Amino acid sequence: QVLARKWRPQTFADVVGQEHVLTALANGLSLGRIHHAYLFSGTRGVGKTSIARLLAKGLNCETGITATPCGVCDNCREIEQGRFVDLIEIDAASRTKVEDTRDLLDNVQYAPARGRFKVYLIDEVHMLSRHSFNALLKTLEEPPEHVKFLLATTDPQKLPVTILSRCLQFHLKALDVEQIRHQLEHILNEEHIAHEPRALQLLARAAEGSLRDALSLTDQAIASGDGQVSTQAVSAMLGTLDDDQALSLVEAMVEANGERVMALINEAAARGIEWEALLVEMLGLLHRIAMVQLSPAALGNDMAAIELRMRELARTIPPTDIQLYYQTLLIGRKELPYAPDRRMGVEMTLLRALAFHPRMPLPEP
Amino acid sequence: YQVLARKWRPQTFADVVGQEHVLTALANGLSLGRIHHAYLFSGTRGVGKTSIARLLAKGLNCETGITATPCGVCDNCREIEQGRFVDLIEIDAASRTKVEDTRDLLDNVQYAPARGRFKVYLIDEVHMLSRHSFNALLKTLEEPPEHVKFLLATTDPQKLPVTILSRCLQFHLKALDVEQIRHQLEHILNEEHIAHEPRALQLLARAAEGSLRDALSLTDQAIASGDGQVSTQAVSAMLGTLDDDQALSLVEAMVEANGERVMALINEAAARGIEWEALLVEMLGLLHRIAMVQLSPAALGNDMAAIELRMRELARTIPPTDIQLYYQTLLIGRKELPYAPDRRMGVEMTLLRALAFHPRMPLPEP
Amino acid sequence: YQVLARKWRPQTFADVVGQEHVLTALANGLSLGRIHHAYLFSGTRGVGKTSIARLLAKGLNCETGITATPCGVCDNCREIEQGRFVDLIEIDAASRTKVEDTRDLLDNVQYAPARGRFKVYLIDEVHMLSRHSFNALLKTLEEPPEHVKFLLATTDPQKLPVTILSRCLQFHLKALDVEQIRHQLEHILNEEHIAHEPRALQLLARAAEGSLRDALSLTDQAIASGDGQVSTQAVSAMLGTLDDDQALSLVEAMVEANGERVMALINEAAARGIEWEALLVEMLGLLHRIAMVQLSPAALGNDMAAIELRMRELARTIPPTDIQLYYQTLLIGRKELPYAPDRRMGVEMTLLRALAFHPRMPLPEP
Amino acid sequence: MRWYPWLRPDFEKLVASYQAGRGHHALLIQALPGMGDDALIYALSRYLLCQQPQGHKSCGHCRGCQLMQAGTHPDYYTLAPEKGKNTLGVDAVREVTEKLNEHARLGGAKVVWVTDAALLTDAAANALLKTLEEPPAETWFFLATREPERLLATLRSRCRLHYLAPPPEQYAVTWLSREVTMSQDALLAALRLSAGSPGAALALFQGDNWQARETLCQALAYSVPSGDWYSLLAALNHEQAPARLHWLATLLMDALKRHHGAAQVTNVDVPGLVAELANHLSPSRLQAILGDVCHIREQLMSVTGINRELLITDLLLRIEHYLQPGVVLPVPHL
Amino acid sequence: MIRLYPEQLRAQLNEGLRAAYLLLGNDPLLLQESQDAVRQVAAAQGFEEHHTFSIDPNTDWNAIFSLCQAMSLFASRQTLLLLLPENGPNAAINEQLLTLTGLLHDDLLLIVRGNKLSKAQENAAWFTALANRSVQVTCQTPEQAQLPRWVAARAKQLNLELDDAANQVLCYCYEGNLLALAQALERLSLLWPDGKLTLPRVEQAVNDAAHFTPFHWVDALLMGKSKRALHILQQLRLEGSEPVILLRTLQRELLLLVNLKRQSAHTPLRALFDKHRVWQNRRGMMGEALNRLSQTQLRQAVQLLTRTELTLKQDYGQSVWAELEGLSLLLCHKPLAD
Ligand SMILES: [Zn+2]
Ligand SMILES: [Zn+2]
Ligand SMILES: [Zn+2]
Ligand SMILES: [Zn+2]
Repeated sequence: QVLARKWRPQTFADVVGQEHVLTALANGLSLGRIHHAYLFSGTRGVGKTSIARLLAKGLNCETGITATPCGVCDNCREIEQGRFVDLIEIDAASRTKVEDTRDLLDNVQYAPARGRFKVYLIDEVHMLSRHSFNALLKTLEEPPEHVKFLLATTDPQKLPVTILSRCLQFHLKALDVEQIRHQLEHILNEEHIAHEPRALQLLARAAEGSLRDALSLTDQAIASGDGQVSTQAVSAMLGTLDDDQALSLVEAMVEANGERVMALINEAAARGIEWEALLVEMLGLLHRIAMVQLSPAALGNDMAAIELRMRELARTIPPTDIQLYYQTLLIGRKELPYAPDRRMGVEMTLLRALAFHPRMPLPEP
Repeated sequence: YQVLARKWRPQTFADVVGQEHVLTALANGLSLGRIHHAYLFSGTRGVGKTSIARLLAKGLNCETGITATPCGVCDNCREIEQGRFVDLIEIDAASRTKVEDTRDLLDNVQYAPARGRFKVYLIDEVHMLSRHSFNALLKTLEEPPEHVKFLLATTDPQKLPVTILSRCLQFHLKALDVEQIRHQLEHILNEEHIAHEPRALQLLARAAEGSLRDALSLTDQAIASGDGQVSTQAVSAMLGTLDDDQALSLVEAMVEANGERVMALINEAAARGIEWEALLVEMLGLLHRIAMVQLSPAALGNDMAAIELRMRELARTIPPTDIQLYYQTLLIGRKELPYAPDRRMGVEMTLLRALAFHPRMPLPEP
Repeated sequence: YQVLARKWRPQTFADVVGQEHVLTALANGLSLGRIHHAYLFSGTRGVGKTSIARLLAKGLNCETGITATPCGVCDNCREIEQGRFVDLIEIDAASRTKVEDTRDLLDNVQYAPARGRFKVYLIDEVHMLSRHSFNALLKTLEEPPEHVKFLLATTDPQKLPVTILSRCLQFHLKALDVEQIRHQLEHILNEEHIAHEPRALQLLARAAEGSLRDALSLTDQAIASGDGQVSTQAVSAMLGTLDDDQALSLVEAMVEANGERVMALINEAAARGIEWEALLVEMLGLLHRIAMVQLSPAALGNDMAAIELRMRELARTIPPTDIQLYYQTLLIGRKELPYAPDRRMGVEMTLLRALAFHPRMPLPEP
Repeated sequence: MRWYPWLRPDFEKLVASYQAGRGHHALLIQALPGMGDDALIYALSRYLLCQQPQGHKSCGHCRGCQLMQAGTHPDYYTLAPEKGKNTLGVDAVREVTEKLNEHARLGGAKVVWVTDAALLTDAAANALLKTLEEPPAETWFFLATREPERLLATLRSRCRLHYLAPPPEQYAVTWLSREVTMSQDALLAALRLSAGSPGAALALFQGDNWQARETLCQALAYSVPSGDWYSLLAALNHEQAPARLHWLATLLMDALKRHHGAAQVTNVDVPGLVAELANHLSPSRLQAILGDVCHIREQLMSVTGINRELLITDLLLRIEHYLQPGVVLPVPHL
Repeated sequence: MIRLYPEQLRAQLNEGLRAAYLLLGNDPLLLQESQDAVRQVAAAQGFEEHHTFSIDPNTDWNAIFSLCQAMSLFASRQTLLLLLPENGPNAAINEQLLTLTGLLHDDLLLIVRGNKLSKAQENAAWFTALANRSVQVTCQTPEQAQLPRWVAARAKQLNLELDDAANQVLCYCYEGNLLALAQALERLSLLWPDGKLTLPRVEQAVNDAAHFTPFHWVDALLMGKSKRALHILQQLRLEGSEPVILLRTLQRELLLLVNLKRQSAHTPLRALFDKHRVWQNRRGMMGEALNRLSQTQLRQAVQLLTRTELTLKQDYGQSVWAELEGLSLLLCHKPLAD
């Protein structure tokens, strides 16, 4: 078992972060209001097709049409496995389909073999070849009772208004970092697998809003490192320094050490750091600090390693200033690719925070 | 079985909203028979460019004659409103896998119309046509047959060469006003006998930006997730945008300068899955309304009444100077947002700044 | 059945608008039998280049004789006007789809006309002819048959070589004065008994850049959208307007401090569908000029006239420090604009900032 | 395509794993331009494509070695981007995926190489992944990219990232003294002006570039003490304007660093310059100039066709106004 | 080598067509007319084939030989036109020309054309070779003193009574564009069939025609009052003049002022103008400009021109005209640091 497959949500109960979009489908199934076609939008990665399945699962089930599909019946097992007679799946991105959309949409008006509905899950509907496309519109304005359409697309804009108006389309949003972090944790706790705090952070942030990938990365961390989701392993796949460099840089910067700031930048450079990644860490550090200055409990989980240093800055540097550094660096990140070289970009910035330093570098003849 | 986006899909030129002068224009020509071989419809996506193009072809081929008032029953009218018509060739120049790209479908042009009077060619966003099939359109426009007519659409009229613009009767479809969509949504909901809260409609009216198609689509989601009611608590949540009280307390937290409360509202807010960008926006507008009210106490909107006592309090107690700073801090913070290490963080930092630079009391130091 | 642009095609030299010294020259030459082998007409796309060439071809061929005053009745005149005369051979190097291209048509140049005194070749955008055929025209001009005339016309005279410029008599056509076009629009409508508001014709005269041909088609469109009338509203439905613009009356209202008026102006402006950022440009471009009239009074412009007194009043009654202050406040508000929750909101708040940080009469607080 | 000396220590452990089994079927090498990124991939594949290897290298005779010296081989697959376009296709990938799905023609190992993975289509990324998930027994892969972050996190997780680090300066300079005779002082400058890449350093000299660079420092040395910065116009106004502006920037940086007492300097070539510069220009003035030079260099590279002359004349004259007492220099935006 | 003026050609051409005709000068009209006069006389003979080959310092010896083969293997009367380089023939060219010069004979008329050759370039083997067989026609734009004289000559043959003041008016407008002065005379003849081109008449038609050179904008923009420059600028959108072409006309004269104002105490204004080779009356006007524009004004005007230059190339359609108005205003009034 790999935690990518083993955690495919089986009920809306265990889906993560799409709150409304499920409140509308759970209510839809509960009361009995199921429309001719559902259009799911959102970027690749988000539960589009996953939540699509769970819909058909709540429709075909032997315990009735409920938002709570039994996970054991003969229908559910076959739905989740991805091998159901009535849940026909068509991927519009593939060039080698057996009987292309036109032939699978030919049988539309025919009865459902096992179940109340003959559901059609089409992924990337905007990629469909034209002659089959209109075939849907013959059915959409006058579709049989036994048929249902589950549509998915990375881009709605490439779907003609003829279809976007006949469907009840739902937009699935990305997930915040912490939202993914929190789920990963929960899975690793219940699964009894060794994990660290900074790891789950690095893992979540790496998966950009997709729990799907989040887990697939978590699985390669388990294979690459020890059977332990450790910071060492995680930053081994991704490529984070795994060093206190971002912090010491901040510490130097704020004392107006230049010599050491430029020094650190150099050593840093020698280990092939991703300059933007470095700036991001610094911004994140500058942020927690300001949080600590507001409510002293803000220093988190694996950040216990810094605690002392972090807090020392909190009590010694003016918040007014802490904002100033943050700002100056943020800006730096925007102009970063404007710079002739990414490193000189980083030097441009940090030297900048050193000068526009209260009680720092001054001019002369 | 009906989602408003389809049940109210304009059938007549009268049913369309607010773009009077482009409807009037097409009314004349469909009466006087002044048909141009090429009609260019420009404007943002969401505005009825394709939609209004249909009601033209719906009066061009209609069996009742070339009409500005098509009959919704004749076989031609029904088939047009359903996307499928023998002669109405709808080409999307933004698609990558068409059966035969525009150059192929334009090869036929010289051919006769099988059912309708005209062989209409609805093309969405022609400025994205392959340079190959673009010249084909040129060659057909310079000298087009009497039976063929074009209905061009575009999101950016400037990416179209002057050689084409000069050959079409151009029409700019403006984006509808907020309270022009709001007013529409209220009316439609009033006629469907569906409950609603006015501050929910404004959010839906803003949600779609001048795109009535989208407003309806947006209103159908809201219905499905609020179980029969278009309530602020069902809507505010789709957009991930705070109820004007959630948002209003944040603003108050900030102005009283109590930090814990702010981060607490932000955490409690994260729990219900916000759209961090939005939490900034609502706060800006809220700050905006308070600024107006200090000028003309009559400024507050109608559904604002729930928070009217609080909005009004800040208004008289907080110096406009200060209110300008909070609005600036929060905006600048919006500029930053994509560069912040994390969206949720950009928002926290933008706020911790307002706190550190608070005018009446700020974060202290030794 | 009649579109103004088509209905007012000039039928004689006598009625083309304002290109006097071109017309006289041609008309005198037409009376003294002095006609050169080839004439080049230049000017921006819009002026009547091709149109004057017609009347000259029309002059050289009228069955009455060679005249500066062709009767619009004989068959030659009627056909040349409809552009279907045997001998008025018209090419347009601009397109890529001509049946038989210039080279072929120019081949038979030495063939006497089938009708009328001269065989006139009218070629539009000669600077666009392919080199293959251009040289064909070059050879013909070196030794042109006395029965042929070349009426060439171009948008870009520079692009032509001396070889050709030295073998034609160039005639440049100046674009028309705005107050020249308006007077002509005013007249056409009157003779047509078509209703119109004085502001409306200006919003059109401005629109058509220097050319009547365009003004007419713009007005034809205006009619169809205003359904019969030519009202500022239907005309402002397509062409962005200036009377509704508080651009200077907003600044006045600003430095005068009566937010009441300042907002009333903005709502007014809003009802007209303004491009919010342009308004901030007009204000920033005005405040900058008022800054200039304070260091040198020679800062009053080619159309500053109506305004003159209004600007001149500000230039003396407003401190330069304060002018800088307002220039800055609007400058900042321009940058913040696209990030505001709503573009109108930005403007409204930007002014509220000027209003909050005003030198005299700033907002009060208890 | 020339085997450099610093490529050895890395090449050692990379075969040391292909001999003991520890070999990773997917390898992503990150390295600066001209660091021999080229030669390391190729040198590694020749070891795995040998029928009768002699220990650490091949024999030269065997079918592999021969068809290898002949380039054309049934197990070597070069995945260069589509000729003409600046990206790679989802097609090329699929056709090499299934190409490996069948037995190796010479009965042994199969190898794949990418020019730069950061240049492929997003769809091309995913299309590649599934194969690394279903690894055809005893096959080998070699990714390569200057920037591994601009690569899909899910993809860079399947491969083993290996940092091809620039060799110690003393070694890089000696190696360089051989390829071109120039003062070591210059040699080091080139090296530093290449982030340590000896290959790029070397290439810095091969045009008349260096001479063009010497022209710049002479002009600068006149202007710095004189104030007439507009004299650089001749030195900068040229098609090579951006590469030159960058040069002028490194000198600016250095002077800035010296104000903070930073030991390291890129332009060791002319310490006398960075000194005087830093002497006549406050750390603020320097900041100011550094930026305009920076943003202006970019408009030259990015915007389709501005006046190289006007822009620069403007940069120049503008630099001189920053130098005048009382002027309020600029601050970054957004 | 009968050295002669453009007017003298038609008479000589009557006696007998020579071996080679070199048309050396800068006037577009003069060169063309002389060229046309030669050929018109040749095609009358039997000169069917006509050729033109342009010599560059970049052209291959292989191109020279390839050409020779073309000319030498052709059996009948033909013509060849050598287009000399913009700078003039270099050390290498003198040879390639020399090789060509040995390709002549009665049935191969050579015509060379370029600007005036330097007394040095005139000693060159190729030139001295034709020096007994050929004719040289000096096509040079008539100098300030004879521009009026040329207009009077050209006008008199068009059967025109062109008054002296009028003549000057025509000269001060279109100064140097002989093609224009000729068209103008011909147009002016249609206007007044009369023939009598008096100052009042000519003045009215010249001003009425309203063609303004983008230079008149600058010429006005040189610290001359803005009214007329703003007028000309808004009258330059009525002749169909692109913005971009205006910016590079302003730039050229603006950067020129920058360098000159910079050289005060470097060299007295006098010699500097010669050095820059544009001082052609513009001198008093250029200096009048230099005298009231401060080192700093000149600078500010350079930033504006730059923004505009980018604004026009970054949004590629941001109504630069506005800025051109604003720019024309800076060159007349003292600016601030805002
Ligand atoms: Zn079940
Ligand atoms: Zn009908
Ligand atoms: Zn007649
Ligand atoms: Zn071997």
